[PDB]
Amino acid sequence: TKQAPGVSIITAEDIAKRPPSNDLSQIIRTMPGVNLTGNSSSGQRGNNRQIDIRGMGPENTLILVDGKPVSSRNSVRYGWRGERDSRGDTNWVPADQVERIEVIRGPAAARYGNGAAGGVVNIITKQAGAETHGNLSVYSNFPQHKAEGASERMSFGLNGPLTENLSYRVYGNIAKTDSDDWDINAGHESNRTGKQAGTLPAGREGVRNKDIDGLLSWRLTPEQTLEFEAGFSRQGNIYTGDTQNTNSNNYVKQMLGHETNRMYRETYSVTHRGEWDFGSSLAYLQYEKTRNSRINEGLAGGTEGIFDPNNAGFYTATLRDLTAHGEVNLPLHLGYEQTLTLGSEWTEQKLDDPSSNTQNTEEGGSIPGLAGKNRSSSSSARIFSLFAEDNIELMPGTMLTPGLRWDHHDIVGDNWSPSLNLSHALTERVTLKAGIARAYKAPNLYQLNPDYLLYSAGQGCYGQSTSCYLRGNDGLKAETSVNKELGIEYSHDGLVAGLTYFRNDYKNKIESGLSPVDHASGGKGDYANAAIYQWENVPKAVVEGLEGTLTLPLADGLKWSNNLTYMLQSKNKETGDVLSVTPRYTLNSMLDWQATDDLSLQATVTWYGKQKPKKYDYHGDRVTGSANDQLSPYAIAGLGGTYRLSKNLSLGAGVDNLFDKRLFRAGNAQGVVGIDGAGAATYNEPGRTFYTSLTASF
Ligand SMILES: O=C(N[C@H]1COC(=O)[C@@H](NC(=O)c2cccc(O)c2O)COC(=O)[C@@H](NC(=O)c2cccc(O)c2O)COC1=O)c1cccc(O)c1O
Ligand SMILES: [Fe+3]
Repeated sequence: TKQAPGVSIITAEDIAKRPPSNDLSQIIRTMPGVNLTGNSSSGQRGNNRQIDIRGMGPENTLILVDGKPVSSRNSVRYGWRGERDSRGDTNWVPADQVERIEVIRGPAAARYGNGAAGGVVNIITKQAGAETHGNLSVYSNFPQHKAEGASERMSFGLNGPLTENLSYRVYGNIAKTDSDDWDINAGHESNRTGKQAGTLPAGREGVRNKDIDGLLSWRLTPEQTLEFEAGFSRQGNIYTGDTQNTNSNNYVKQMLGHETNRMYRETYSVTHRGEWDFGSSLAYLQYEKTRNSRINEGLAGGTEGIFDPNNAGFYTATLRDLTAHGEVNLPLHLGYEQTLTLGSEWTEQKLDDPSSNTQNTEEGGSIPGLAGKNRSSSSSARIFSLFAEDNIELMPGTMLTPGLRWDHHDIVGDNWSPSLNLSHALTERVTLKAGIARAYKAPNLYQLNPDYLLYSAGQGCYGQSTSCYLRGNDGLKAETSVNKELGIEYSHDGLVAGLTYFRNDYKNKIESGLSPVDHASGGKGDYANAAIYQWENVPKAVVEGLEGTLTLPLADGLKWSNNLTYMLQSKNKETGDVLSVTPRYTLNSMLDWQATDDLSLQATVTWYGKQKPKKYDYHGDRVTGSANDQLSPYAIAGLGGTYRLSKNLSLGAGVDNLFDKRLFRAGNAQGVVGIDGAGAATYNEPGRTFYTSLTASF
């Protein structure tokens, strides 16, 4: 099946029948347990939603490509409210060159370590065969409303041998998603008066992609395989007015329709793969270098995350990420039949950010231990990791899998992430799964850095209206989560029915602090001697919910599939406010008709449950008026087909959002001075959209 308890596979065939515009988040998000959310509840950068597993937020969703981490979003400033001006890390690999996507949720994911507390998404690429194969894929959509940005996508692939013991695979992608019109939210915006009269919450950012990958596989012996690959990708945006607080100035307007951020992502990887009688061996070296070039933004209050007109022009943040991994796999014949895996991991994150550490102390007064100008640009962390998995068969059908992961973070210290996963054949048709693990989150290099300094004159300060600083804190503990899950699945002759309960107990969630630790000295007028908050560890939080799947073969030619997410609870146990904003539930429903040998037809519906905003503003006080707005449940329906013209040529065509259900970003969730809040109404849902596709392959 494509759905076991805790796990989902998306195949190449699935990608082709529900083609994504551009980014894979579109299809990844239809798996059980998966939402498309921001990281916290501000609604800041709310059209920049990313993959969330079990409401643990997208910082706790680890993206791999062929088992190798993507860290590129770690190059974008992490803001006061736990959001980056980032589109996330699911748009580096082009849809049509993906063989399959693996989603691993909760206790089964903890064994991957740092940032898998929600889960792992592993995007797997198509590889060389015994012969040469290749493809040319093109997709083009056509929105009903011209405001909304159309998408165009062209990707090739080409793989095969060179010698009897040398293989290669290459691909390249060129794609563009046009931005929404600067004015798409006009007449839908929250009430904006005084200085902020005229301001707009923005529609979806556009992006231009250029992806090129080369791989050489070398199997110099029957038992021994050696892979070298390099990756070059480039995303440039099309700016449509997006700003942290939905405030505007003249620089912002100058940049409507222009590239204001570019990400270059370069990966080189060496991978050796061993298979001999004693068992299996795998080790890799990845060097990921990300250049995040964007227009300077301010770091104070309502100037946080708007283009700074006094310091016009681009800066470039640089992320050098180094990953090396070793594992072996030992069949053991013992008093119980089992398979043992032993592994080290080593990672280094260097971050050079020439912008984020430039907030100065002239207004709020100076901060003992923090230089007011020319602070370091530099951050780094090394994690060393050892782990073993023991995959024990107690009696045929049953598996017990205990694993220990230990990590040395060179700042935060030692972490112990133990795990245990049971699966039980009760019947040849019914399987019970239970799992309890403690997953791991190392603080990000922004949270961790005492040189990283934000300021507010009050409006953003917890439990007061006075000026305050927020400061990085190298004293922070790692976030840990005891991810529990209990689940049952019936499977027999493509009849699949399964339901999982999950509870993640969340300890030391890192977040802008609630109490001043200190007070600065000096500065100007009423703002002088500002309060100092740090990034704190929140003692306790909880997420809880249900994952369901049901697959019925109506007839031979015809398959009815459903995936269900239901979010029971999401609670910061300190403040009692929500962690994420998700829909209460999500049901994805596909009907797949194999109408002919050659013609396949697809109907889909997605139902989103109610969405409620945060109860408390940045002060910790209760929000009022349009800050309380909720989004009603709504559904999006679609038809598509694929008509195979030959072994060499297939055509696709369809319609997303048949009944043109549309939603509009009204702004951020809470009121500020002159900008009423928009509650849960923080993103744009696109309208009816026709799409066509063509795939030629040998
Ligand atoms: O969303 C926030 N602002 C809005 C709304 O804020 C306002 O409209 C005013 N604002 C306050 O009255 C305020 C009264 C008491 C305390 C304030 O902080 C006020 O801002 C004026 O500030 C501004 O116009 C700008 N602002 C600064 O230049 C600033 C410079 C340095 C330091 C600042 O604090 C600044 O605001 C932009 O502010 C905005 O657009 C916002 C969020 C998070 C934290 C904030 O502080 C925000 O203000
Ligand atoms: Fe302010």
